[PDB]
Amino acid sequence: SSGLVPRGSHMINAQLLQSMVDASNDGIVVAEQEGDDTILIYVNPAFERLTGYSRDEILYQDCRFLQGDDRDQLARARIRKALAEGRPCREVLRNYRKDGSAFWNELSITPVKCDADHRTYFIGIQKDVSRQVELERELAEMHVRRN
Amino acid sequence: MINAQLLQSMVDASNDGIVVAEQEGDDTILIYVNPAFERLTGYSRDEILYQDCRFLQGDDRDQLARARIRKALAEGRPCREVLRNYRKDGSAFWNELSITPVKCDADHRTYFIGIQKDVSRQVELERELAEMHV
Ligand SMILES: [Cl-]
Ligand SMILES: [Cl-]
Repeated sequence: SSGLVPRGSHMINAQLLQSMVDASNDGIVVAEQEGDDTILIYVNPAFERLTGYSRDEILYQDCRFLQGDDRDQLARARIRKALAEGRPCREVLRNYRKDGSAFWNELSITPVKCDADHRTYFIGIQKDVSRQVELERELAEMHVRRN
Repeated sequence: MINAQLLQSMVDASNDGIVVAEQEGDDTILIYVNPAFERLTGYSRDEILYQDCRFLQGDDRDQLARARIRKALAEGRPCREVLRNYRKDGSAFWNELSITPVKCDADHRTYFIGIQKDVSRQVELERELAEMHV
């Protein structure tokens, strides 16, 4: 049974948390709900590196800027629903970079209530799946080629 | 310019494992672990914390890579490696591990941030593909 001793170092501080977020390989954004729209108030470097948009053209603009795919229209809709209800959700989407090139990404959204200011914020995690998708497709082709 | 609770939630929601470690003598001691790291390795936070990084069983095929990591850590340098590791239950996973040094002169010591991304599916798909060409 777990009678484990509770552990965590109280040496950890907000400076180290910011470095974890800066070092994260996945993109990490924070968003707020202003009326009917979703506004990005924080983005980490990975988000820039994956999407090609800078922090400053993104910040405090509606997230509609990241161009979606029509094959994802249903998933897009599931996301807005969960956002309105403050429920979490996860979806794999084909999105478009600033230069219009496509990337596949798994997007996972967690709502969080802030203790200092009582308002509801949502945390996105943006995982590039492009390489997994591309490998799975090559394998599918080779199955047609070989077998 | 961002709340300290919100950063923690960012780290907690992460899919990748995120740890902090500090050098202690000959050891690199893990002082923080996020939930994804618990799930990736199969160990709970309280069984991981304050143990040397070698608690997580490695592969003999990685001995060279581990040596590079030791060197980078001793020198306070970042490094990145793909390793085969084994969970608490003994199942294997491939993971890309990226280490970022951070100096706190406040603490008079260098902290290390690992990012541990499970690459297992990428590795096995790549291996299947290698066969299909034979
Ligand atoms: Cl739409
Ligand atoms: Cl494509």
